[PDB]
Amino acid sequence: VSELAGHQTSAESWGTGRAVARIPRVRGGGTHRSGQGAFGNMCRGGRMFAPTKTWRRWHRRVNTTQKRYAICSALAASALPALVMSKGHRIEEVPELPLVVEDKVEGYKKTKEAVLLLKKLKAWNDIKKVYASQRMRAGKGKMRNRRRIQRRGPCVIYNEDNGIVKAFRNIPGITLLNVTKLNILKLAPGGHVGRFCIWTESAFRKLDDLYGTWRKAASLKSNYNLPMHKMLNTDLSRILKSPEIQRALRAPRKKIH
Amino acid sequence: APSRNGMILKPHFHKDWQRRVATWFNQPARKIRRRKARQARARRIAPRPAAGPIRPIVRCPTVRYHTKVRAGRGFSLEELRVAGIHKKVARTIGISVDPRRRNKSTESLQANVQRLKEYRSKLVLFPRKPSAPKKGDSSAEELKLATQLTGPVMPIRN
Amino acid sequence: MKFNPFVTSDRSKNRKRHFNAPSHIRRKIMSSPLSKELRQKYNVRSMPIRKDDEVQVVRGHYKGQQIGKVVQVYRKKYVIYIERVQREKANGTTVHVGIHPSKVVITRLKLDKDRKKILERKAKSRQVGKEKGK
RNA sequence: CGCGACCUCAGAUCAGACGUGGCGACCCGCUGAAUUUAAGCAUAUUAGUCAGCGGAGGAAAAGAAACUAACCAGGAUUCCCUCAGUAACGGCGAGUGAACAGGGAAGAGCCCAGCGCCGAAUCCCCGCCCCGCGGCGGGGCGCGGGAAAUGUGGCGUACGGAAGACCCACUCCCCGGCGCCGGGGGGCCCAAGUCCUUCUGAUCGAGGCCCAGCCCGUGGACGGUGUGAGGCCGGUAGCGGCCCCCGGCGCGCCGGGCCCGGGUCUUCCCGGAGUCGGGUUGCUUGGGAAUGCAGCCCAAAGCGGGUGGUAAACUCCAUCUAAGGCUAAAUACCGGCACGAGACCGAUAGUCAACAAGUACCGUAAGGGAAAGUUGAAAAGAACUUUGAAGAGAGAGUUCAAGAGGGCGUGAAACCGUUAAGAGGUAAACGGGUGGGGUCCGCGCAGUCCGCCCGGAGGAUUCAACCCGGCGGCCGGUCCGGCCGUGCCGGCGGGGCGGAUCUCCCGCUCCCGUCGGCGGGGGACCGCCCCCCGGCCGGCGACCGGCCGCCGCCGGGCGCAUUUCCACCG
RNA sequence: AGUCUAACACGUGCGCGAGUCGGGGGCUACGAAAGCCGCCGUGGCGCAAUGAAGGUGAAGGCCGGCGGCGCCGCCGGCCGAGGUGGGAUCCCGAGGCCUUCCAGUCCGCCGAGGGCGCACCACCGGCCCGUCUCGCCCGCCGCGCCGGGGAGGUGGAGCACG
RNA sequence: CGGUCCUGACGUGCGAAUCGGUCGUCCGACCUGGGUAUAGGGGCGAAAGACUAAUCGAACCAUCUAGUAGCUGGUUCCCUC
RNA sequence: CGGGCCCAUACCCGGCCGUCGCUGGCAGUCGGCAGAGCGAGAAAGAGAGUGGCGCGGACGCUACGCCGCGACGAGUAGGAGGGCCGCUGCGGUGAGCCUUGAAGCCUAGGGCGCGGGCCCGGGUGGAGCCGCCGCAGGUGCAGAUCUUGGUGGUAGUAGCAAAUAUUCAAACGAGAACUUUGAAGGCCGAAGUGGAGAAGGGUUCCAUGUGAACAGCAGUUGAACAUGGGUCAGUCGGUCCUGA
RNA sequence: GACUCUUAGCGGUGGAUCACUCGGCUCGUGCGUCGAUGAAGAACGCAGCUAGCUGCGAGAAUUAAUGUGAAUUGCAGGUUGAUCAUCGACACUUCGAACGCACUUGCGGCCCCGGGUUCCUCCCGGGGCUACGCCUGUCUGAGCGUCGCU
Ligand SMILES: [Mg+2]
Ligand SMILES: [Mg+2]
Ligand SMILES: [Mg+2]
Ligand SMILES: [Mg+2]
Ligand SMILES: [Mg+2]
Ligand SMILES: [Mg+2]
Ligand SMILES: [Mg+2]
Ligand SMILES: [Mg+2]
Ligand SMILES: [Mg+2]
Ligand SMILES: [Mg+2]
Ligand SMILES: [Mg+2]
Ligand SMILES: [Mg+2]
Ligand SMILES: [Mg+2]
Ligand SMILES: [Mg+2]
Ligand SMILES: [Mg+2]
Ligand SMILES: [Mg+2]
Ligand SMILES: [Mg+2]
Ligand SMILES: [Mg+2]
Ligand SMILES: [Mg+2]
Ligand SMILES: [Mg+2]
Ligand SMILES: [Mg+2]
Ligand SMILES: [Mg+2]
Ligand SMILES: [Mg+2]
Ligand SMILES: [Mg+2]
Ligand SMILES: [Mg+2]
Ligand SMILES: [Mg+2]
Ligand SMILES: [Mg+2]
Ligand SMILES: [Mg+2]
Ligand SMILES: [Mg+2]
Ligand SMILES: [Mg+2]
Ligand SMILES: [Mg+2]
Ligand SMILES: [Mg+2]
Ligand SMILES: [Mg+2]
Ligand SMILES: [Mg+2]
Ligand SMILES: [Mg+2]
Ligand SMILES: [Mg+2]
Ligand SMILES: [Mg+2]
Ligand SMILES: [Mg+2]
Ligand SMILES: [Mg+2]
Ligand SMILES: [Mg+2]
Ligand SMILES: [Mg+2]
Ligand SMILES: [Mg+2]
Ligand SMILES: [Mg+2]
Ligand SMILES: [Mg+2]
Ligand SMILES: [Mg+2]
Ligand SMILES: [Mg+2]
Ligand SMILES: [Mg+2]
Ligand SMILES: [Mg+2]
Ligand SMILES: [Mg+2]
Ligand SMILES: [Mg+2]
Ligand SMILES: [Mg+2]
Ligand SMILES: [Mg+2]
Ligand SMILES: [Mg+2]
Ligand SMILES: [Mg+2]
Ligand SMILES: [Mg+2]
Ligand SMILES: [Mg+2]
Ligand SMILES: [Mg+2]
Ligand SMILES: [Mg+2]
Ligand SMILES: [Mg+2]
Ligand SMILES: [Mg+2]
Ligand SMILES: [Mg+2]
Ligand SMILES: [Mg+2]
Ligand SMILES: [Mg+2]
Ligand SMILES: [Mg+2]
Ligand SMILES: [Mg+2]
Ligand SMILES: [Mg+2]
Ligand SMILES: [Mg+2]
Ligand SMILES: [Mg+2]
Ligand SMILES: [Mg+2]
Ligand SMILES: [Mg+2]
Ligand SMILES: [Mg+2]
Ligand SMILES: [Mg+2]
Ligand SMILES: [Mg+2]
Repeated sequence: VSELAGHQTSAESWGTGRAVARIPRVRGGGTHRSGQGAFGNMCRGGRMFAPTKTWRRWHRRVNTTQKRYAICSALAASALPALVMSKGHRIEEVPELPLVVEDKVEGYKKTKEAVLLLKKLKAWNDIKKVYASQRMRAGKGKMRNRRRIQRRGPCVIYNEDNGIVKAFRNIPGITLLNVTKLNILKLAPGGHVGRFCIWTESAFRKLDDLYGTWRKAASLKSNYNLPMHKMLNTDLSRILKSPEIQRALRAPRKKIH
Repeated sequence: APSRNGMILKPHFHKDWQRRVATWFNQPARKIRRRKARQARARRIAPRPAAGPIRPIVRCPTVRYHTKVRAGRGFSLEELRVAGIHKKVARTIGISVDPRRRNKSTESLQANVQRLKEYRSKLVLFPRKPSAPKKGDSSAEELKLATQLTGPVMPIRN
Repeated sequence: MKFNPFVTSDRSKNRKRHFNAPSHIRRKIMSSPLSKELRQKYNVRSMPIRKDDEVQVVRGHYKGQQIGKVVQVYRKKYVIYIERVQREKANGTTVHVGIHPSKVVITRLKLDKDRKKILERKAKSRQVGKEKGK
């Protein structure tokens, strides 16, 4: 709010006596705005309780190590059909979830042939879901250039540009991404993991070099290696019903008394 | 009023500090403007090094840093007259000069003389009238190959 | 998506500009599509409406297939009047009902030198655009 | 006495110029409080801050050491990080409080006076002629007039300079005009459904448009149009088009200024005074036996002078050269001209001001200062009949809606009128428990069903088994073939990365083609990783192919009715 | 009508870890976002304390001999980074857990008694800096108002495998 | 021109000081219009701390200022321990 | 002094709700490839080996889940936990809702929750709205002689009482206590309730028309409202002079 | 039956809520421009019917020119370019630093024109000048200021 908002007037309290409530009153004058009440959050006009300031801490700071951790986690989640379908993508007819296409796709220049590529890959149902999801936002956001809303669709990752963004940018819900500049804001929209991804062969090959392997550290990072696992075998049922463990237990008590 | 075990503090907020609060919301805009001006200057000075003139080897002053070298203001007049370059020609051909610098030992002087000789063997000179070459001017074979270099001209590494 | 950093997506700014446009911009806003036959024979999709063009009404209570001649173009209220699109008042006077030019299709243009110049300019622009595209 | 010079000083409506005042967000120079904190209060703090005065610009100010340092030294100014809440200051209380070095953004240096040497070699103005002319300039001509020797111009400034001599080298600089070669402001333009049917007062709604899943898409931002539109309109994308005007980077031409350098040796030359510094007083600073500034008094020197954070004498070093001047960039911006955006407010909010808002109004004046948005898609804003003087009604009509009738979207509460019901001498009202009556609900009014079996009536492509074909699940103690390892061992293999692990040549400098030094390139070794080959371990339950075996399911036959299944009845 | 900014303290969650952090700078519609830099880690905090300051700056013992029993140095070699008590857990195991009865084999379990002891707690020793007392030895480019060392008390926001 | 007494009227009045009767002076230190001078820690005062635009034992206007208050008033949903 | 009797939220038995504790139980749903168990006073095996037809078996386990045993339940100032309590905006999600009707509003309608509150039905209304996972905040009122706006009882009440006073007839007019005309009776009484100016007001002055609003009753009237008109200088004054 | 209370329906008063938004607030970008050649600000006037707001200046809701190309509109009126936008030519009332002296809009002076005169003076109208400080140059001067000649 304006720093001088609610302080334009010259007003002083009427003091004790005169059967008024000791709030400041506007000074004199033959008008309705006269002896009415000027300063204070409870008065009509005048300042509010704690006027907002521009030097509120707007931005935040996150460590690079855990930013890269989050990117790795999002990429790992984006390769599980259960997680992708839970996020809601219509990937049922998709041949293989880490969808990789050849490098000829990166040379497309027509939205028509991009649409044909999507139809052949059988990812068109997700864009049709986006079309269904296009509706009008609720609340006072319409008056602030946030009138229309829609669902996020599949994400395209390219190694380098030869018209791929020109071809795909018109289609709704498609997010074009450089492999070397992945951001969690577009990889994991809304704070949830498992966005449907379409890769190109060159970007898919380069990703390994980008983030390093378990044995080989990342070469395009000055010093980075993949985060480790606190527990390896996550198949809890398999662990529980194994001979070595099942041997060393006491007999269960399931007699309700 | 202090309460229990704490650390008593002295905040310097007793002046009219809210009247002077310099925010940094225009920081990305300033970075963009600086980079754009940098590119404009680099493209304006077409073949010359983008990082301006060469600069000499300098020891840091105090005992805390006197084991490190860095880039100084300009070459000293003793270094110029030992290298053979003229005071008023060095700046034209792209060498930083300052008449303030003294030379208290021969090692720094010789290191800077060798650096000047390397730079002088390294640069390429253009004919200010292209249709007429001159004596110390280079030939078209390297005139075709001349290009700008990024960063400092001859990096100073200890 | 709009990429030009010098035009607004601001709803308020667009509304203010539209409702405060001067007359020579009102003329550009008041454009109607030519019929199928005229569009085919001129390679031009739309033409700002004029005072004496034969038109049809495509939407509303007065929609039909009758050919009506424009009477006046009332740029202040963003409506145009046609020669037989009118209702009956209480006393017995017939007044015209305004219709927006975007809901009206032009049937026969009023040709003069400047109108012909506009048509040939638009045709040349579409021809060069098609040559570039193909 | 008169006349003529110079010097100081006057009057001009003399010829030609210049200043004044405004805004003031940012900047420069003065002046300068008190609320407040110290739990009182006087030093201190608030605070060199508000108020007051003066002066500018597109930025201002500062700025090329009378510097920092004490190191193997750095090197104009300005800004950012850090130094650092540190050294220091403080009724040593409350509180206050820098700088150096380091890393960066930017990066550019110069000019006088003085000492000297050049026949004042210098500048301004009036008149003619030629050209240029909306930044009053270039050239030729005047026995034209002034300024200036009480000092103009050239060379020259602390980084040394000048002159002479001896060697080497050079004819690539700039401008006044002309002509030619390819970012800014403006204007006009450039894709595709009003397709079929069906909702509505009105469609922009809903369904469809095949095997080209209607059409365009480098255009699916937005706004308008009778709700809710990528394709109706303006627009949006495009190194898309055309048409106007302006600048720079280049080109040759005509003319103009200037005939310009470096190295060595020698001889000469070399600096800013009521200023520095000292005493005292007052303010100021973190600056403390005085950081900076100012007043008064004293008042310099030239191997001098200042500084070297504790006063003073002596003695050595280090470091600059004050008392004259100019200078872009990085930097600041709540005013102004245009803009773009927002996890902001949504008419008691957001600016006081969404509207004829600094307005109406109030005060003698300085000044104070509001309330106030919404008919409908379109006025289609109610013709006409009738009672009344009329406001105002009853009919008629528009509209989808007057249940939208000109302060008219929706229309709550307080408060009021009327209708219906109930009740009424301890003010009303309230909690617990019942009873009575109402308005409504159950669309209650013949009451639940769901499986197995027995019996009675019926009807089927109809069960089991078998054959063919397809798919799937589990296996082969130890089927054949693959892939993978946060697996390993082999290698007379081929490499990329790294090492504060070693050691052939090149560049630099130190020597009378040489001994020996430094930097760099070349190779060895070690460690990691990728790839080609081989051999074992494990996995394929985050990671399988074929064959065989069993089982399961499905489709089709063959089965034809004591089987199986459908619907009724007791 | 308990808000925002800054500081601090503790408690919780996350990443890395004796290290950690680019926040300033730089390179590449949403995007003023994001990604990257390592000879951009300058720097901050931590890895060392103590003294006003000049300064100093965190284990010892044994074996055998020479000299001035023991102690010191030349030596060589070896052990080598505390102890006591309580300590969750872990380790060993006198014997034993039946289907007729005997013997003995493998797996598993229970258990008298006995141990190696995490973290932490108490106590006792030890080491570093300041200070005090008592004392004699050692070194040399400068033999000195030089430098170094020991024994015993005591002061510290210390060390004692981060 | 002024304002004694009725301590009368009125006292949400005719009036934020008015009304009635009764009263003081009425050639003077007299009453009065316009012009003019004196401005806030100042003026001016036959002096009551009187007057200085309904405000005077320090006017009024804006700002410093959202001045401080160990002191009054208020402080917004539920359940569970 | 004796028997009997009456009742508190106390005590006993029983049901239900929550909290605490057992840091209790359950991965064993191991099914024709099968063999149903771990609750019972007293440690530890439904231990392994070596020699003497018919194709069948309920629910369960959002493990942040479900289930079982006991005990316990006051509360201001204050602390903490849980909210599938509530409000506004943002990122994801609901192939969500919506002109065959959104928000909002009213409701003697049906219900759910201990509660905060919520969901349906009816009416009105006419264009947008919501559920779940996270994020953010100018986020919840009965009070502050609180601010702004509106409305009550008082209440058709107090009041429309300073200065002597009205009456008859007619005219216009829809309408006359108040307008006008005529007549009568009165007052101011020449220091006036008269005739004219200065300061100040600024069109109030004049004619016509109207009677929405105003003139504290009414008005045919007005200093109201709307149309139009009106201020004439050498000799009135400013202009000129000087005074404090 | 009156009056009073509660409840509901309807109708009043009132403008809450909801939905709208040519308005603000905040951030960022580019530019970063007043005046004696008369600024900011004030006053008064201008439309066929016009009060306020807006625009304009006796050429007064605008002229000229360029671009666009058939309107403005509440009511009248009469394409060889209506209306808009741009804006480079022209024009721009009285005050205001405000400039002849004062601030009534009062009083002048000098010069040149047309009426008068037939310049002979008056008088009328019009036009151009008539401020302070200051720089350079010019003209006219002053001084028992320093001199030189006679
Ligand atoms: Mg406000
Ligand atoms: Mg809402
Ligand atoms: Mg406390
Ligand atoms: Mg564009
Ligand atoms: Mg003159
Ligand atoms: Mg000025
Ligand atoms: Mg105090
Ligand atoms: Mg106090
Ligand atoms: Mg006090
Ligand atoms: Mg003080
Ligand atoms: Mg101070
Ligand atoms: Mg100030
Ligand atoms: Mg300016
Ligand atoms: Mg400057
Ligand atoms: Mg200098
Ligand atoms: Mg620190
Ligand atoms: Mg200070
Ligand atoms: Mg520095
Ligand atoms: Mg730089
Ligand atoms: Mg000179
Ligand atoms: Mg629309
Ligand atoms: Mg459709
Ligand atoms: Mg459409
Ligand atoms: Mg649209
Ligand atoms: Mg179009
Ligand atoms: Mg278009
Ligand atoms: Mg001070
Ligand atoms: Mg100087
Ligand atoms: Mg200087
Ligand atoms: Mg943006
Ligand atoms: Mg309102
Ligand atoms: Mg408001
Ligand atoms: Mg409202
Ligand atoms: Mg509201
Ligand atoms: Mg309204
Ligand atoms: Mg509307
Ligand atoms: Mg309706
Ligand atoms: Mg309505
Ligand atoms: Mg309404
Ligand atoms: Mg009622
Ligand atoms: Mg009744
Ligand atoms: Mg802590
Ligand atoms: Mg009295
Ligand atoms: Mg009385
Ligand atoms: Mg009374
Ligand atoms: Mg005085
Ligand atoms: Mg008196
Ligand atoms: Mg007294
Ligand atoms: Mg005072
Ligand atoms: Mg206050
Ligand atoms: Mg107290
Ligand atoms: Mg019980
Ligand atoms: Mg109890
Ligand atoms: Mg309790
Ligand atoms: Mg609507
Ligand atoms: Mg908010
Ligand atoms: Mg309330
Ligand atoms: Mg009465
Ligand atoms: Mg009366
Ligand atoms: Mg009388
Ligand atoms: Mg009279
Ligand atoms: Mg009179
Ligand atoms: Mg009259
Ligand atoms: Mg009346
Ligand atoms: Mg006369
Ligand atoms: Mg006079
Ligand atoms: Mg009710
Ligand atoms: Mg209202
Ligand atoms: Mg309304
Ligand atoms: Mg007018
Ligand atoms: Mg014109
Ligand atoms: Mg024209
Ligand atoms: Mg006068």
